[PDB]
Amino acid sequence: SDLIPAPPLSKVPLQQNFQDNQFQGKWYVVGLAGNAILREDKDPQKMYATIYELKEDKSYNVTSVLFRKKKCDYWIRTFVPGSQPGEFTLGNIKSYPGLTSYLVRVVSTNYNQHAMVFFKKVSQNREYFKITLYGRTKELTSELKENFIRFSKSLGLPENHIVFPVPIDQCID
Ligand SMILES: [Zr+4]
Repeated sequence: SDLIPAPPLSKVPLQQNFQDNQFQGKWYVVGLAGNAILREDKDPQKMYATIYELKEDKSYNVTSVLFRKKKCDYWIRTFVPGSQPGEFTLGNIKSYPGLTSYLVRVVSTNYNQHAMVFFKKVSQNREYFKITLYGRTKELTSELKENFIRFSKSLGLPENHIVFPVPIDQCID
């Protein structure tokens, strides 16, 4: 298919003095945007959650749970600290078939309510990016939703590649 290009990393801020210990725990995905994300009127996008647990060596074990087809689907990732704090790369990338590049950058967070994280990957030689708006709860202020929209557009995404998943209780409590 056709894809809105990944922006240069220069357009993607890094959270200053990132605190990896304070970033741990459960985060709800309250907003989602990217070049392979489309707004779906039929079966709209359900909220999922992602738990960041800091390992002794300072990598994250990252677990996500989605409710799908009457069950909880879990997937696990290891994020390995990169060049500066708040940048990560994917651990054990050999084990993901098709996957050649995977980069995470924490754009901003106040640690105890919200965060914005940028993801870039190359899979079957196609370049995907997305941005999650994370909340420690399932709702955030309009102000932060609008800032997430402003930022997503600044990276070239139109309105219909920006989604706000509907809150649910299954799995993610
Ligand atoms: Zr992924």
